[PDB]
Amino acid sequence: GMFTPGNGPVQISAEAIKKRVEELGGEIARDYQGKTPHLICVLNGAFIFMADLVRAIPLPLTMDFIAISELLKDLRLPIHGRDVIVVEDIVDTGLTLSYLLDYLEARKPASVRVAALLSKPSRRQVEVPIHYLGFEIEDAYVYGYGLDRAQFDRNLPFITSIRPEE
Amino acid sequence: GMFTPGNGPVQISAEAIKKRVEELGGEIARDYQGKTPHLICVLNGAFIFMADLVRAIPLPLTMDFIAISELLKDLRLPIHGRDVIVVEDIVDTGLTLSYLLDYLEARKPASVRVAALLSKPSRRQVEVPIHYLGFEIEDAYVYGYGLDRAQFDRNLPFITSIRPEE
Repeated sequence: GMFTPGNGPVQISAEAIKKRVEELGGEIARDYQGKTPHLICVLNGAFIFMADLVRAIPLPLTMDFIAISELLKDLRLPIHGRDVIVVEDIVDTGLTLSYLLDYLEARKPASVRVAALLSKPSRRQVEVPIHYLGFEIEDAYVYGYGLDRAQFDRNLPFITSIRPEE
Repeated sequence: GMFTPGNGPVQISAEAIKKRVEELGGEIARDYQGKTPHLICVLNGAFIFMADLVRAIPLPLTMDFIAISELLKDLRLPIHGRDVIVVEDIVDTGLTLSYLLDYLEARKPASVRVAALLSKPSRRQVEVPIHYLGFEIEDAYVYGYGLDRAQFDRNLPFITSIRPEE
């Protein structure tokens, strides 16, 4: 053991995350009963959230991975006519998600909903929907659970943060 | 709940996987004490193994994702001079891993070791090393825990399989 949280104001334990992710998985399973969703993980930050979330959705489903920052990595599976669920790590300005939604809508999916681990509503620059949200937080420098701190710390099992000064 | 195992000969519970992944994470943490590994997840199949494994390695580390089947997705972070750890879902023929190793060695990393969830040694067509292995199995059609069955079932929290006939 060596996992150490930062001194920032945002702190979410692995247990709190686990419980919240299972609740979200449950809601998705419920809302999509009778359907076969297609989950798209936004790399790299959402990969752990994606891994825990899919295991909490008892439904037949497919998935894909996309990297955006400008489309870094493209989709491989069709989305036309599919019930798509975008899986985001964090939504702050909403600029990236807005682009992604327009990009997906262009292919005419049957529907699209968004699942996001974190949301910083005070940073919104554009209106974007979040149907399944893990936690709403203040605008602090957060990391862990897939999110990085200069490429490091994505392996922290919890979400933590640092102070503005540091 | 609705997760159902196939009728195949290979069956590995979520609990067995969890325990094994924590043991592997422990070994890596031990072997790499004093170092900063760079873990490369082979998409799409190894993403869940990757998520659980990194959370079991109490060390500062970075990561990247690559998709190969022909390089489908390329690396973004440098590996030259880095202690690299390839994270594979399954090694059967060893052809794909062999290519990947040659591709990485070309960039002159400080070192390279391989972590793989599953291994089907009876399918080997070329010699490749596996330093951290989850489980060795027979040549059965396996899926779950990130591995797909025609794009479906990657969300199963356990590893299961089907019979040759089906």
